[PDB]
Amino acid sequence: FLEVLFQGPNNELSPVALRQMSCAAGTTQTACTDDNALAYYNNSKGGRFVLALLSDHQDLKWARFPKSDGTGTIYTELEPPCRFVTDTPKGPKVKYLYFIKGLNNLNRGMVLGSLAATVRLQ
Amino acid sequence: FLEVLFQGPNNELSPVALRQMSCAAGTTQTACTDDNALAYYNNSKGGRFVLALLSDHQDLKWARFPKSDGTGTIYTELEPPCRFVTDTPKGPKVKYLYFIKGLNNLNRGMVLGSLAATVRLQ
Repeated sequence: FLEVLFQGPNNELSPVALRQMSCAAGTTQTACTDDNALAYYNNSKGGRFVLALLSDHQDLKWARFPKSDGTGTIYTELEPPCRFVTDTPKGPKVKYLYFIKGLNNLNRGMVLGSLAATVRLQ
Repeated sequence: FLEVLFQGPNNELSPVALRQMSCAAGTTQTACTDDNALAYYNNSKGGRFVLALLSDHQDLKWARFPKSDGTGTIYTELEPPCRFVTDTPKGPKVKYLYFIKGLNNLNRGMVLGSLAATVRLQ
């Protein structure tokens, strides 16, 4: 379970869990059927603020998240993939890291430095 | 020893050690006498690219690094401090995190997410 420390003004930084849940990505909103990736997020003013998708496919383009109210669903658009490989039982794998479109430059960093040591485990 | 994964184009990300060395910070370039903080860096095109300073003082403002040639010295300017506290033998401490002035918004993030789990160890 990844983390990232959050800055509570007056310049006070404090460790905040980098959450993960499974989701149904695809090339099309429509092609979003079964779950194929993992979503990394934080709950922001508006509950649930996903940042990146970790997946075994590099084919993805959109992600599907049913609203945290049971109201409807939210379809977020993905950026191009980021390939890297980590040791996995049954063989090492190339996981693709998808940064949600428009993902902040700091947030962008935040994750990259947050799971950096995770990818390095051999 | 902290880390951060580095992106080698064609979108390939790869774990890269987030290095640390001690340094002599102070309020003045001049006041930079004995070592009082730890510097986090990466070797970039121009060897040695420090990003942040971890220190027990919140008084710092400048840092001193003798050139990686034995030529001279480089005085980098620090940004305002970032207080947080972590468990330490002999009592928990408030360490101050100083981001070098002009530190990129991604690099900014990179470190924050890189030592996030480090600060959370109780």
